[PDB]
Amino acid sequence: FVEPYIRLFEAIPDAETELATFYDADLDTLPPRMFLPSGDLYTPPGPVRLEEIKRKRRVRLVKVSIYRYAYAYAWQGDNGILHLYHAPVVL
Amino acid sequence: GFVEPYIRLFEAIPDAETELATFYDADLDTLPPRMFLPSGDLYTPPGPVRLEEIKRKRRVRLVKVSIYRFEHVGLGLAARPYAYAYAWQGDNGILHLYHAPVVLEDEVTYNESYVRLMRAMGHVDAF
Amino acid sequence: MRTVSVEAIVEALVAEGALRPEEIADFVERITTL
Amino acid sequence: KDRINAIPVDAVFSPVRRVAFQVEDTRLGQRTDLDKLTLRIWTDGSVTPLEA
Amino acid sequence: NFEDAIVISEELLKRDFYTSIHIERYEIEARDTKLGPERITRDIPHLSEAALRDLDEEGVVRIGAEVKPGDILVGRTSFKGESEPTPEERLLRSIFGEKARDVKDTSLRVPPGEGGIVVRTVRLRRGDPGVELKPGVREVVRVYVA
Amino acid sequence: GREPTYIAQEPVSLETPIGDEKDSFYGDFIPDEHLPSPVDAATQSLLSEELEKALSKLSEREAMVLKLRKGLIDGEEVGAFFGVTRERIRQIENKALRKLKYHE
Repeated sequence: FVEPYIRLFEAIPDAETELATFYDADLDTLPPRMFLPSGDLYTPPGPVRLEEIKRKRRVRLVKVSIYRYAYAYAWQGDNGILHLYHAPVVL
Repeated sequence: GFVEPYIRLFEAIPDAETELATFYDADLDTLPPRMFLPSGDLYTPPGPVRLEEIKRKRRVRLVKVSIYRFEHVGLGLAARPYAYAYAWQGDNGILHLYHAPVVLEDEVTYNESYVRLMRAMGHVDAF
Repeated sequence: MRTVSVEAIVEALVAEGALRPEEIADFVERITTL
Repeated sequence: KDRINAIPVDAVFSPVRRVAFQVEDTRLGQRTDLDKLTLRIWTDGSVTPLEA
Repeated sequence: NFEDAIVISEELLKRDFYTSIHIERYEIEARDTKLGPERITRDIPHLSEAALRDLDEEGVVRIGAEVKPGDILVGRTSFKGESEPTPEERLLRSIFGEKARDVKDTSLRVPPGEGGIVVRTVRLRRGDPGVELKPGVREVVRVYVA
Repeated sequence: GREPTYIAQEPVSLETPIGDEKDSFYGDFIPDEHLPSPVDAATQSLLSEELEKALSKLSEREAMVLKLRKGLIDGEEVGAFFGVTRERIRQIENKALRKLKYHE
């Protein structure tokens, strides 16, 4: 269930700029904005951890592990905002 | 929701003051046109294709391509749905896939000589 | 038989430094037809 | 380039306009052939001459 | 500065004194052929999506884009040479969805040497509104690079 | 005074002094397109044999009316007809191809 999100990630415009610095959210830090594919705000019942898969100049694909539990795949920009590709699959 | 990035990509094509072009609405009835991957490589379909227009400009358009498999039923062949891929079509009808096709997990027949000729001129995978 | 395309041959003639794109242009233009 | 229409500009970073040093003879005490090295610095204000 | 050589302070390039603008002119025709008419279009067959990022929907490179030797300026597609083979193909044209022939890539590209950034285009199209297009010339398109 | 709207031309020799009536010959500036010239023989070999296959699997009075009209000498359909109405030939012509294209 990860491959379709590697081609949906590859379909992001390859904007040639400086490599941006993404906010590697963690248990120590805050959870950023998280948005479902519909644009709705999803608020997590706890902090999130990230694991990078792929990487452009301006966006990256991450696996968002959410503790209190669940996980979801999303892309992230230089504004750290996690745009989810699907509602979080509850383990 | 998995069509949104490809609308963004198509609307990112620059525009130009031109008149509108009449597009080749390929279907099961007609030859599937030449297809190409983002890598420029030729994609050969197992059979015909159907086109669903999402957006359009003067001279190119965004289409959801339903690419079909041929299968033996009766004398010759009929069309089952096999895969789908989003692409943009130009005034030569040629389909430019934005990605590799998504393979679909799972009463009209055509001649054999029909698919004989599509294999010959190259818009059909064999086997 | 054998094929060829004049557009690439003309650019090569223009690069070769024989005459200016004016004379080569008049040439391709007489080449076109009468 | 930030945006697709941007136009990169040449970058003259060094905030130092001109630099001159003067080696002047200073008698001091016992010796004549001593150097009064006084060097002289102009800058745009981003960093002071001392800072540089 | 041997025999008549010259030595230069890099301050000139910083101050951009010895800079001079230069504009070249590139031109293609969409001629009309035995094979079928050639077409100034964007969907060229065997081109990567990356090679088209700067061409507008008509196939013309967009204004303000840096073009490196080998990029596309105006996209042109012409039918496969050696002729329209009437005995057999003429039947296929009615058999198979007519206009499903084959077309190749004959675009215009920045030559070895270089170009710059595209600054102006000129279309002289059919329905010729005051232009003397040569016999068999369908349209002409120009791009100025600086 | 006008040159108006609506397979014949004359050869120019290979050697002709181009430029400022200089020493060049015109063959000198022709580079090539390719050597092997593929999809010719291997194509017509498939092309011709897979024709006669479907061509004979429907009625010979059907398939041959166009095999040889569009393929043997000329073209027409004002006289395509070996003796039927100009309307039934268009009828049987099109209807022939259609069962020839796809068989139900």
